[PDB]
Amino acid sequence: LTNLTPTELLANKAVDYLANSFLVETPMLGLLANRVINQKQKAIEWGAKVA
Amino acid sequence: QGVVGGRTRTGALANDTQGTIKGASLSVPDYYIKHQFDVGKDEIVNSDATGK
Repeated sequence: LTNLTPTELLANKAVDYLANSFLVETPMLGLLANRVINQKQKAIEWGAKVA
Repeated sequence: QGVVGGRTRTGALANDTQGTIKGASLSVPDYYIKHQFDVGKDEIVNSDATGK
């Protein structure tokens, strides 16, 4: 009965869920991620047609 | 250097000074000739990637 098996000894498993209800949407990053490119050099070189 | 004395054949056996070994002692100094540099880890991969 209740007095046996007390609260302290009743280590009850909880569902392995965190509820991280923060930042469901990274719009700009999500658009640019999966097309980010990591390069070994610290500067970004490219050609821009001007005329 | 030890000093040589003089005495006659039958002269009294006096005693004279002796060569003095003195203990000389240096030491590997407690002071280093270090030269050390904080090469940024970005300027390592960067320079390897774009290094003429």
